[PDB]
Amino acid sequence: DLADRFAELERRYDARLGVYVPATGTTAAIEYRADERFAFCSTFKAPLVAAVLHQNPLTHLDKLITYTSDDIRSISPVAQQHVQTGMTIGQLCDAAIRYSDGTAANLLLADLGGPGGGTAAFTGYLRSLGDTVSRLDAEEPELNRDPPGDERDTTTPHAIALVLQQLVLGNALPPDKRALLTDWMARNTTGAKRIRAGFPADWKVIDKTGTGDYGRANDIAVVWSPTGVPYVVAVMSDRAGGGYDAEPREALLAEAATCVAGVLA
Ligand SMILES: *C(=O)[C@@H]([C@@H]1N=C(C(=O)O)[C@@H](S[C@@H]2CN[C@H](CNS(N)(=O)=O)C2)[C@@H]1C)[C@@H](C)O
Repeated sequence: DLADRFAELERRYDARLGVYVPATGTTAAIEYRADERFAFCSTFKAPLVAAVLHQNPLTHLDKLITYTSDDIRSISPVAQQHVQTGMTIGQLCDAAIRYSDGTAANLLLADLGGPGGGTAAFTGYLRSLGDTVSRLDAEEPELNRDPPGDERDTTTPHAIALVLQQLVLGNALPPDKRALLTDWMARNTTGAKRIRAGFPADWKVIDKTGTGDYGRANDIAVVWSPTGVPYVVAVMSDRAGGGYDAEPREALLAEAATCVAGVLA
């Protein structure tokens, strides 16, 4: 039983686990705590890049953005190397997705603009995709820090899976912008030990990860079978029982994905 297995994993890792795979032709939806709120963490960067792509001509990607010392306030493996020179919007999108750069996300939020440093417009984008659940309230690093239970900066496995489905598989973006978003997620460097680890090598995996305080570890993916059948997989977890400093546990997501992969194979 799938639900029994997910509950076992929760006891093993002293964690709360959320899983959603939308229904397809012949497979029913997989759901475990799928309508419970979990912090976005860095998973919001996937729809953020889509929002920025949608809002502008494609050659906005070539616009240079400048920033400084006081702009580096969170984990930013790329933006710290380029503070002296600046980064184009395209470079910022690449870094936000592939390295989960926090400063890049902040700069992209500012580019989208409006109240709350871009967070209201970000939420507005999700609303336009029929998501009435998710909300973004703060930027990096505050968005990862809300107490367990707090609804600020949250999505649900269910809501984020439906958003990602429209972005990658549906027609939320035109084909050329859709391909840019897909390729970046395909070239993600942070996801090897999460959903990727649960699926056989001949299945294609594209993803965006999230990690935060209270043992928070997320992964949202689109996967393709060897025969080109796509599936959207959302896995979210936290470990509130360990407090603010609870270690995130990638292995939980890898195990949960393995259980998902077994059903879809
Ligand atoms: C988003 O959730 C934050 C940012 N994103 C992360 C992610 O995994 O999505 C990390 S980035 C980086 C990848 N793992 C590194 C830790 N090294 S370790 N412990 O050996 O795996 C961190 C980071 C939290 C947010 C800052 O934007």
